[PDB]
Amino acid sequence: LKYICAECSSKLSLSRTDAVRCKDCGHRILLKARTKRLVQFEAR
Amino acid sequence: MFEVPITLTNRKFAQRRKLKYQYINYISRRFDRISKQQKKRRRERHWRSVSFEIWRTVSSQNKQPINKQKMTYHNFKKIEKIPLRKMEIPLLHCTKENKLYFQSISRGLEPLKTSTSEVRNYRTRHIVTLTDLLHLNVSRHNWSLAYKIFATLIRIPGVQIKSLWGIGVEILDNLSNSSSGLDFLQWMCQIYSSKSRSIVPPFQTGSRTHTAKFAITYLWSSLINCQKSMLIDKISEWVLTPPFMEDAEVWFIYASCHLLKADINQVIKHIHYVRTFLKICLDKGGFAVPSRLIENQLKSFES
Amino acid sequence: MYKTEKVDLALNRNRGDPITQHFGFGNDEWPKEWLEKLDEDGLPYIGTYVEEGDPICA
Amino acid sequence: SLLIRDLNDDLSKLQKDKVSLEDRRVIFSRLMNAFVTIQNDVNAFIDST
Amino acid sequence: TFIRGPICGTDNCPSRLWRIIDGRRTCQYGHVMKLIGHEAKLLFLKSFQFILKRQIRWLITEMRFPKEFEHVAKIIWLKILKTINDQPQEELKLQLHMTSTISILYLASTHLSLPVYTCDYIKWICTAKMPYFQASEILRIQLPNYYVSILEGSISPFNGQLYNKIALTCGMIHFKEFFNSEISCQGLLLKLVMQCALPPEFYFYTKQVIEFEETDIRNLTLWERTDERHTGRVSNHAELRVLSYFMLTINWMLSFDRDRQYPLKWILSLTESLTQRTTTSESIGRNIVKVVYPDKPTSSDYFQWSEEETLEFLKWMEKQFLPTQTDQKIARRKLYKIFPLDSTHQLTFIEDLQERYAKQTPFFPPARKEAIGRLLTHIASQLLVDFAISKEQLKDCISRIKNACLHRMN
Ligand SMILES: [Zn+2]
Ligand SMILES: [Zn+2]
Repeated sequence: LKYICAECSSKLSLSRTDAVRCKDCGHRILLKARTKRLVQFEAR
Repeated sequence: MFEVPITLTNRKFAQRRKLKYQYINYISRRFDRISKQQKKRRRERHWRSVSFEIWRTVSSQNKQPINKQKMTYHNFKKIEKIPLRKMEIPLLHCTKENKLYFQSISRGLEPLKTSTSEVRNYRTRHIVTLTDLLHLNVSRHNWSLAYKIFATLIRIPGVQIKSLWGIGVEILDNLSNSSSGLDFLQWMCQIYSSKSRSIVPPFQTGSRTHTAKFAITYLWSSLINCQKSMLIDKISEWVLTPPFMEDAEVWFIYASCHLLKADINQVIKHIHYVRTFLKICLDKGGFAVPSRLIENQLKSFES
Repeated sequence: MYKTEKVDLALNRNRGDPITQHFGFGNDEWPKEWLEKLDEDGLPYIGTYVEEGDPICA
Repeated sequence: SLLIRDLNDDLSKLQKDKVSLEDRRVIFSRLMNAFVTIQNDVNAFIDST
Repeated sequence: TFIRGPICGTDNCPSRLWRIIDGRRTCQYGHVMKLIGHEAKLLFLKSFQFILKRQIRWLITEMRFPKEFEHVAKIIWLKILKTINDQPQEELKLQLHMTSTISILYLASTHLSLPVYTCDYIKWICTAKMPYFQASEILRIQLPNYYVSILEGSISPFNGQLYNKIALTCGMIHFKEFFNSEISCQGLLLKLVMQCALPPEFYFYTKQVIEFEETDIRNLTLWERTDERHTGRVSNHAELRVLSYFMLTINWMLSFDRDRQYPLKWILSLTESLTQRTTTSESIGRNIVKVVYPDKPTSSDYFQWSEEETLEFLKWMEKQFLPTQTDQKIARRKLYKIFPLDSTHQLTFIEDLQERYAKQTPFFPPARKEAIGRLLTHIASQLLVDFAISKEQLKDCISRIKNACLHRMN
């Protein structure tokens, strides 16, 4: 579920040529959401 | 009851074309004797020439005097008697209806039923009704419906665009919304002016030598979209753009753009400009006002 | 310090035009190192370290 | 330049050995126009002033 | 670091230029400056069988058929598949035209006693709802053009080709013991009365004349495999005889109401309520069929069309002629998309049926024969386009079976 609605907050995903909008709201503005992945840091 | 914008359903019409042009060959052959296959049809149809702005015709002078009767009953049936049996051979191969058609056209009778009237095609028959309703509605001033017909039609994967005058006058009388008749026309010219037979008379054409109707009509009609004025340097910017030198009509379009822009020494240069393009429009097959009238407007300007 | 950049690939298109460019990956052959910075949508994974020359968009 | 080369072309297709005088005034009018505007374009470059 | 371009300005490569921002440009060594033959029977029968199950999918799904139909179809298509693969020759001699698809669908439906009739199929396919008019429609397989022709050819059902192909299949594998080939008669009567605006008495009228000549026994074979036929057998497809009895009934019944139960006027008002072109799903459909019916007048009928019919037509065109057949392409999707392509109103079937049943509800002199005749001829027209037969076909049948009633009456 890669994206989030900016208005209603419903978590949702898209596909190839899909309605770039919330399937609940119909708001056309979506925030990306982010997934288990390795970023490495030095504690300094 | 209107022309259909589809390739005509096939077999019998083509084999009838065979019988027709084949018999035509045998009769005209023996006729030149007495005066002394898709390809047979092809050579056959082949050896033959294939106050307002009237693109005048070629009138009557320098044409040869006469002829006096060639064809009595006995002499004609002389020419006819043999090629009809040669026809008796492949008539035996064609279908009975086709054979009947050969018999009747060769008697000289003309068939009751059109190619459309005997056609029968299920996607094609539906397209026939679609296109028909287009032409009918456009005749009926029903520009709304007609527009629906046109959009649904052009949707279909079989239709290349003869239908453009339909949409030119369509969006023209529509006035409703969509990027309009001029936009369509200049689109037609921009897409179909670059490398980028049956169907084709002159009102739809190829850009080797004159594409006529749509081009000259967007030309004049755009100069009338300046009659709206009194955009121009645009229209004559893309009338400036193309080389297709046998026009002059775009020379009068050009000089009309300069008369419309002339409605201070700048206005002078525009009036000298139109004065120039009217003569470099005497270059070619003339579009003429008395043109001392053109100049008289130019002196009303010289005020 | 925070900087916000706007990537808008409708920048060229002539008004409500057919869309040429869509965020994501095609099926032709392209680097693959690209997926280190970019998620499947062609947008960058949040949190990613990014230095000059890296992809921020596909 | 092209435009003047055309004025010069129609100008020679006088006789006017025949040929009625007044066109003399109009040809001059067109020539003055050409000279003035080329001279202006040169001035503007050396000169927009 | 690549750009491939600009080979290499060193004639012992040319090896392969990347530019660094400092403009050295650096090269790697390190200068810095077809179709099947003769047994495509197997592929043929696969595109055919595949197209069949495709159509079944559309009719259980979109027509809410029962799932049993499919098994009845595997059985019939199985019987004739087994019969064409009990045949030897490498010369194919099979005709799996589309009429065979529709033939086994109707055959199976009729065993199952479902109240679907040929005109349902004709409507369904001529309105592009049920996919039909293509080989494996534009999107598949490249086959020997001999078989693509064996598909695209014989496509039309429109001269009774469907009745003839269902009887032909009914010979190909035998109707009698294997299946139950009694037509769904009484639902056809209902379909017919509602299709006109006849009051419900005519259901029982025609049902009675039916019982009078037949006692209600109706078969499916007309088979003696041939082309040849010339008497007795214009009229033994049950349906066509049903329509014949229906027509006859109306004529007799109305012309001998010595009671005067049916007014000299209400026959006219019936004719006019039948004639008024109005835009329901049905009549719009019958227009769509009128477009691909072979004979005039019905095409002059498209000539005399109303704006809502044409509109719902273009609707059905953009819906069911996406079931079409067979860079610059998207350039023409945007290119055409440059110029615009451009509380439930109309009523249901039994609504219309009710309302013309009422439009005649005033139930309770020799030129009324005229009203009888024009009503009969309009009804005929609707039947001709709806049941895909000929003027001459119909009148041959109702003529024959009319003499078949006079003979068993005199
Ligand atoms: Zn939402
Ligand atoms: Zn090198």
